[PDB]
Amino acid sequence: PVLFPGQPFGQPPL
Amino acid sequence: PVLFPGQPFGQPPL
Amino acid sequence: PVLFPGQPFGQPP
Amino acid sequence: PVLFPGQPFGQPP
Amino acid sequence: PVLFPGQPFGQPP
Amino acid sequence: PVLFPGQPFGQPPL
Amino acid sequence: PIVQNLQGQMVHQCISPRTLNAWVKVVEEKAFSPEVIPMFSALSCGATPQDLNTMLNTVGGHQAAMQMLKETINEEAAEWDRLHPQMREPRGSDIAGTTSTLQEQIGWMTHNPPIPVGEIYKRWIILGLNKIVRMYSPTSILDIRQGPKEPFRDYVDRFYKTLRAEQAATETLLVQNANPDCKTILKALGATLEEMMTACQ
Amino acid sequence: PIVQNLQGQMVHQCISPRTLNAWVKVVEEKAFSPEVIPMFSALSCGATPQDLNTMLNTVGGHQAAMQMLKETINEEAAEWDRLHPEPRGSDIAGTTSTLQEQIGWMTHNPPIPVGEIYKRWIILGLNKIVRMYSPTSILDIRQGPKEPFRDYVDRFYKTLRAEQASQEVKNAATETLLVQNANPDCKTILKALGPGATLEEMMTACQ
Amino acid sequence: PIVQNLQGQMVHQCISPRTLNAWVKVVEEKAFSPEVIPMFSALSCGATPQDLNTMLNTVGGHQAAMQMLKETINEEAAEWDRLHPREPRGSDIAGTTSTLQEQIGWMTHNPPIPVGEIYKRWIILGLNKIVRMYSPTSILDIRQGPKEPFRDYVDRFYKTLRAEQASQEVKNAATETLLVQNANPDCKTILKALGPGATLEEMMTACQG
Amino acid sequence: PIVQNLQGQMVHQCISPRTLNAWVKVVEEKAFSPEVIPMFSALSCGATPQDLNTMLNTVGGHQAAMQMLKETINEEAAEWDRLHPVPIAPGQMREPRGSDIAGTTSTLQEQIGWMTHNPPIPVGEIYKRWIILGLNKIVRMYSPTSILDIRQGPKEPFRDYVDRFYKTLRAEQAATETLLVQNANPDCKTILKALGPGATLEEMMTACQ
Amino acid sequence: PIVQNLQGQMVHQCISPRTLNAWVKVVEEKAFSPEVIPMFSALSCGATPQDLNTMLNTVGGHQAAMQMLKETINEEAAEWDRLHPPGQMREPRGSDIAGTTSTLQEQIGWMTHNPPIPVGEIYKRWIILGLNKIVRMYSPTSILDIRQGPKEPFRDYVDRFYKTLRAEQSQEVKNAATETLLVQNANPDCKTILKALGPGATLEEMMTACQG
Amino acid sequence: PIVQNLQGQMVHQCISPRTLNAWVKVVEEKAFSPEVIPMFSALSCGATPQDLNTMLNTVGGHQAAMQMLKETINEEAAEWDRLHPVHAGPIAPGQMREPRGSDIAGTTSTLQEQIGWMTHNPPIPVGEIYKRWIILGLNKIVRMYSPTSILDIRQGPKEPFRDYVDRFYKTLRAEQNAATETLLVQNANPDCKTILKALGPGATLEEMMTACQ
Ligand SMILES: O=P(O)(O)O[C@H]1[C@H](OP(=O)(O)O)[C@@H](OP(=O)(O)O)[C@H](OP(=O)(O)O)[C@@H](OP(=O)(O)O)[C@H]1OP(=O)(O)O
Ligand SMILES: O=P(O)(O)O[C@H]1[C@H](OP(=O)(O)O)[C@@H](OP(=O)(O)O)[C@H](OP(=O)(O)O)[C@@H](OP(=O)(O)O)[C@H]1OP(=O)(O)O
Ligand SMILES: [Cl-]
Repeated sequence: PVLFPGQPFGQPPL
Repeated sequence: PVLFPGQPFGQPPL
Repeated sequence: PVLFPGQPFGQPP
Repeated sequence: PVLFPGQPFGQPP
Repeated sequence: PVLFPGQPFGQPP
Repeated sequence: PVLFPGQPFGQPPL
Repeated sequence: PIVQNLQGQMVHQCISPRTLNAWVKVVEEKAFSPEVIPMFSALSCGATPQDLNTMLNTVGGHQAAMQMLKETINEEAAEWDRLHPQMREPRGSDIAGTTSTLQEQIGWMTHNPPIPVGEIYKRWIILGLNKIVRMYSPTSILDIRQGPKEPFRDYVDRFYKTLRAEQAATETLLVQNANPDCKTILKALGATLEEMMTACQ
Repeated sequence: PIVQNLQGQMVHQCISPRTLNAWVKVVEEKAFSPEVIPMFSALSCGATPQDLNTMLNTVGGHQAAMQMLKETINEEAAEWDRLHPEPRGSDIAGTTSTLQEQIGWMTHNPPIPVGEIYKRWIILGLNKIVRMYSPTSILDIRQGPKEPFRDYVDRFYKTLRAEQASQEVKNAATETLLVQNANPDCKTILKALGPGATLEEMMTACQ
Repeated sequence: PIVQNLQGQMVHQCISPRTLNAWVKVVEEKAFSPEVIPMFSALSCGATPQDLNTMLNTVGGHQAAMQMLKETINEEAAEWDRLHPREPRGSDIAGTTSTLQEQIGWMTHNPPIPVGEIYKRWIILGLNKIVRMYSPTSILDIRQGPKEPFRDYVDRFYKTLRAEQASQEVKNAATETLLVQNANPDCKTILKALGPGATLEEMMTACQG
Repeated sequence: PIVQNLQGQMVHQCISPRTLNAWVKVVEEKAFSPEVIPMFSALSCGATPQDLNTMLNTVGGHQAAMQMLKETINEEAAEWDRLHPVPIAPGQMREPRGSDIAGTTSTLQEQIGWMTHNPPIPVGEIYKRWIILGLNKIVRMYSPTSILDIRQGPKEPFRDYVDRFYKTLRAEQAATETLLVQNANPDCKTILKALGPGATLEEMMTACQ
Repeated sequence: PIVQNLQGQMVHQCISPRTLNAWVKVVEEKAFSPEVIPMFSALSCGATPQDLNTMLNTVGGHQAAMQMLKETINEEAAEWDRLHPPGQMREPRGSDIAGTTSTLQEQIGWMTHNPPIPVGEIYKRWIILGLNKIVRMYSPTSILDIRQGPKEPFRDYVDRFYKTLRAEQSQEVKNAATETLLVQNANPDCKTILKALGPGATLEEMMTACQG
Repeated sequence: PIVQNLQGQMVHQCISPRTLNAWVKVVEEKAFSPEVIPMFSALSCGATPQDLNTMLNTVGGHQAAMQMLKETINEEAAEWDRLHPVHAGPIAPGQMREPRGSDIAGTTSTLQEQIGWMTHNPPIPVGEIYKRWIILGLNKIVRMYSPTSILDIRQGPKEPFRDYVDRFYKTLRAEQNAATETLLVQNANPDCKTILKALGPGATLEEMMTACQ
C-alpha cells in the first residue's frame, strides 16, 4: 500500500 | 429608443 | 442529448 | 473661490 | 529631541 | 542551548 | 478563464478563489433574482466552458433549476448542430464542455479568429437561467396595483421589478393600475416616468 | 475595464468580483444618497459600455430608479443621433456595439471615449434620481434651540447637497439662509462676527 | 500549484492562504455534499501531488472518510503499478515517494506527465465514493407530500438523485417512473393531463398553484 | 493613483475598490478623530487630485467638515496663485494654477502629465498637503476637551490618566512640561517630585503603579 | 519567504498580511489539532528561518507548547551540531538554522546558493517535529480506550477511531491497531459481522456491513 | 515599503490598505500583548521610516505608550547623532548625504531621501534602523503593561497542569532569568509538585507535563 491507515497523505514510508 | 422597459441594460435590439 | 437528467455539467459520456 | 459652497470636490465650473 | 510630546511621528519641526 | 525559556524564537544571543 | 499576459497572447488561468466563492455565495444569497444573471456573466468573464461547468457544478441545491438548465443546454446544443453541421468547428457537446478537453477549448478561444465557445456556452446558460427567473417570478405583471396609501415610487419599484422577472404594453398598464388619486394626475400628464413620479410624490 | 498594463499599453480586463460587489453593496446600503454617484464613477474607472451595463444590471430592486435611468439614457442617446447623423447612440449605450468594437473605439488614436460618454449619461440620470429622492428642502433647515451649531451646519449642507441647484442658488442659500435660520442665541453672534466671516470662524464662535 | 508566468513558462507557486482556507471551510460547512467535489477540483486547479496532500491533510475530522480515501488511492495506485513499469510509479503520483521538484519535473515537462491531474483523478474517485456512502436518503423515499410545493419536491428529488450517483439507465428510470409517480394528488393529475414527454419546466409551471 | 509598474515608468492606475471602501469605513467608524488623518494620507498614497476628490466625495455626511475643508482648499489654492503666477515650450508642460492642483480645472491626463513629468510637478502631493491641513483644522475644532481639564481621578490609575492626557493633547495640537505632574494625584504628585525634574515617562509611570 | 518571481529568479519577499493572519487564526481556532501541522507547513511555504520565527512569535498564548517547541528545537540543534564539525562557504550551526545566530542575508545566502543549504526547510522540519510532539501530548484519548457504543452508529465510531489514531502517531502500533483494534472494539453485533467478512475486508465493505 | 519587483530593482510601493487595517486591528484587538511586537515587525517588512511613522500614527488611543515610544526614539536618535556627526557641507555627486537621527525617524527626511538610502548600493537601512528603535521602545511598553507578576502564577487546586504551565510561560514572556525551571516546579499543585520532584532534576517540560496529565 502507498498509504497506510492513520498516516498522513504524502507521508513517505519508513 | 435604445432600451425598452423591463429589458436589461445593453440588451441588443430586435 | 448532451446532458442526461441528473448528470453533472461537463460530464463526459 | 476654487470650490463654491455646496459644490462637490473637483467639479468643473 | 526628534519628537516632541503630542506631535505625530514623522512630524517635521 | 539555542532557545531560552521565555525568550522569543530567533532571539539573538549576548 | 482566458486572460492576456505581457504580450498580445491569451493564456489560460485557473478560476479565481474569489470567483468560485462569489458565485456560490451569490446563489445562496439572491437565489434566482434577476440580478444573479449579470452577476454570473461578470463572474464568468473570460471563462472557458470547463469553468462554466465548474461554476454550475459547485451549486448545491436548486437541483430542479439545474436540471431545467441541462434541458435548456441540450436544446441550444442540438440547435447549434442544426445551424453549424481552417480548424475543426465544435459540435454542440464540445461547446457545453462534455466532449471537448480544456486544451481543445483553449484552442478555439486563443485562435485568430477565435471561435468563442465560452461566450457561446455562456449564451446558452444565460438563456436557461433567464427561463428559471421567469419561472420563479411569484406574481404576474397583470397583478401589481398601486395601494391607495402606497407612494407611487414604491409602486413603480414593485412594477418594474415584476416586469423584469416576467421578461407600450407596460406604458399602458403601469399608469392604468395606479391608485385613483395618482391615477388622475398621471392621466392628466399625457410623458416621462420622472414627470409622473414627481406628479405623484 | 480598459486598464494600463506593465508594458504601457491599454488592454481589456475583466471586471473583478471585488468591483462588482463593491457596487452592489453601495446600492444596497444607500438608496441613491448623493455619495453613491462618486462611488459609481470610481468603481467604473476605465469601464467599457459593456461593464457599465453590467454594473447597472446587477442592481436588484430600485427598478423605478433603473427605469428612469434607462429613459435618461434613451434621451441622451436620442440626442446623440441628432447631433450626429462611427459610433451611434445605441453603440455608446452598448446595445448594438460589441466588446471588440468598444475596445477598438476606446484604444483608438485619437481616442473615442464611448465608456466616458456612456458614463456621462449614466451619471446624469443618477443625478436626476438623487434629486427626485431628496427628502428635504433647504428652507426647512433651522437650528434647534439646543442643537449645536455644528450639527445644524451638517444638516444644512447635507440637504444642500441633495437639492442640487446651480451655485448661484447654492451661494444665495449660504449667504442668507444659513445665518438667518440659526437659533437666536448663536444668530446674533453671526451678525457680530460680520457678513464676511468664514465657516470655521462661525463654528468656533458658537462652540 | 504550477501556474504560467509572463515568459510563458510553467513555474511552481506556493498554495495560497485563500485556497487553503476555502477548502477547509467548504469541508467544514458542506461535509461530503456532492458539490464539495467540484469545489475541490477547482480549488486544486494546477495542484501538485504535494498540494493535494496538503489539502487533504488540512481536513480535521472525517477520518472514516479520509481512511476510505486512502484505500481508494491504494486501489488506484496498485492498479497503476500493474499498468505501468523516468516514468512515475503509483506512490510517486500520490506524493509519498516523490519530491516537490520531482513532481514539478513530471508536470513541467514536454510532454507533461500530469502526476497532479492523475492523483486528482484518484482523489475525486474516492470523494465520489464518500458522497454515495454518506448519502442520507434513498430516491425511493422522496415523496412530495400534501403541502409541499412541487418545486421544493423536485429540488429534493434531484438533490437525492445526484448524491446516490447511480447508473444513467437507473437515473432515467427514476425520473421516468418514480418522479411523477411519487407526486401529491393535486399535481400528479395535472401532470397526467400533460401526457408523456413533458419537459421539467412544463411540469413545474403546471404545478405552481 | 500614479504607481510604478515593472518597466519603471509611472503609470496611472484606478483607485481600488479596497482603498475606496477603506476610506469610507474610516470616516464612518472614526469620524474626524486625529488618527483618521494619517489613515487618509496613507490611503491616498500616490493619489492624483482626481483620486483625492473621489475620496472626499464618497463621504456621506460630515458636510460641515466637508465645507470647512472646501474653504481651506480655497485659501491654500489662492495662496498658490498669488505666489505662483502662470506660451509653453515644447519640452514642457503648462503651469498648474491653484484650481488645477485641486482638480477642478485640470484633466486627469494633465494631472498624470504633471506627476509623471521629469522633474515631476507633484500636484497630488500638493493637493493632499492642502486637504490634510484642512483635516487638521477639523480635528482641532472637534476636539471636545481642553488640555487644562484633564486631572487624575482619585481612584483612577496613573496610566489611564496619562492616556487621557496625551490623547487630548494630541487632538488640540511645550505647555506640558509640568502640566502633567501638576495635575496628578496628591499621592502620585509627591512621588513624581521625589524622582525630581527630568524623570522619563517610563520612570514616572512605573513609579505610580 | 524566498519565492520565484515573474522573471524566474529566486527572490526574498515579505510575509503577507493574509498569511500572518491565517496562521494566527488557525492556532487560535484549532489549537493543536492534528491538522494544524499541514496548515503550518503550507502557510510557511518557502519560509526563511526568520519567517518561521515570526510565525511562531506571533502566537499569543499556547506558551507551554511554544516552550516545548523551544526545547525540541534545542534538541535538534544540539543534535545537528554533534553531527556537523578555498572559497568554501560556512556551513550553518544548529543555531544558524534556527535563526538566532544568523541574519536574513545569511539565511538567504544558504538557501539561494549553488548548492543550496535549505536552512528554512531544515528549521521547518524541526518545528514540524516539535509540533507533532505537541499534538501527541494534547490528544484527549488513547487509542485503546475507543470503543463503539452499544447504540452508536458504526461510522461515528470509525470517525472517533481514526481521529484518535491520527493524533497518537510511530507507524508500528497503528497498522496493527487498524488490523486488530477496530474490529475488536466494535459493539457485539457489528464485531461478529466484521469477523464474518474475514481479513482483507475493506473499510468500505465494513461500513456498509454495519450501516444498521 | 521598499520591495523588489519583477525587474529586480528595489522600488518603492505604497503601504497597502490591508497592512494599514491589519496593524490597526492588532493594536485594537491585542493592545501591547507581547505577540504584538513580532506582528508589527512583520507588518512593517520593507518599511520606510515614513511607513513606520504612518503605522504608529494610525493608532487611536494608547497615547501614554506612544509618548514613551517617542522618548525611546529620542534617546536612540541622540546616540546616533553623537556617534554619527554628519559631515555637513556639499555632498559629492552621485552620493547621498549622511543621515542624522531625525532623518532616520522620518521627521527631517523626505520619502525620496529615504528611498535613496534604502536602495543605495550598499543600502543605508534607515528603515531597519528606525524599526530597531521602535521595537526597542515597544518592548519597554510590553514590560510595563504586563498585568500579572510571575510570582503570582500558582497552579490551582482543580486547574489542569497544562493550563497552569500556559499561564506561567505567558506571563514569563511579558517580563524580560534563571528562576524558570525552579519556580515552575515550586508553584505547582501539591499533588503535581510531589510528582515533579519525584521525577528528579534535569527534566524536560514535555516530561513534566505528561507526569501531571
Ligand atoms: O470586509 P468585507 O469586504 O465584507 O470582506 C470580508 C473580509 O475579507 P477580505 O479582507 O479578503 O476582503 C473578511 O476578512 P477580515 O476583514 O475579517 O480579515 C473575510 O473573512 P475571512 O478572512 O475569515 O475569510 C470575509 O469573508 P467571510 O464572509 O467568508 O467570512 C470577507 O467577506 P466577503 O467574502 O463577502 O467579501
Ligand atoms: O486581485 P487584486 O485586486 O489585484 O489583488 C491582488 C490579490 O490579493 P487579494 O485577493 O487579497 O485582493 C493577490 O492575491 P491572489 O489573487 O494571488 O490570491 C495578491 O497577491 P498575494 O496573495 O501573493 O499577496 C496581490 O498582492 P501583490 O500585488 O502585492 O502581489 C493583490 O494585489 P494588490 O495588493 O495590488 O491589491
Ligand atoms: Cl525586503
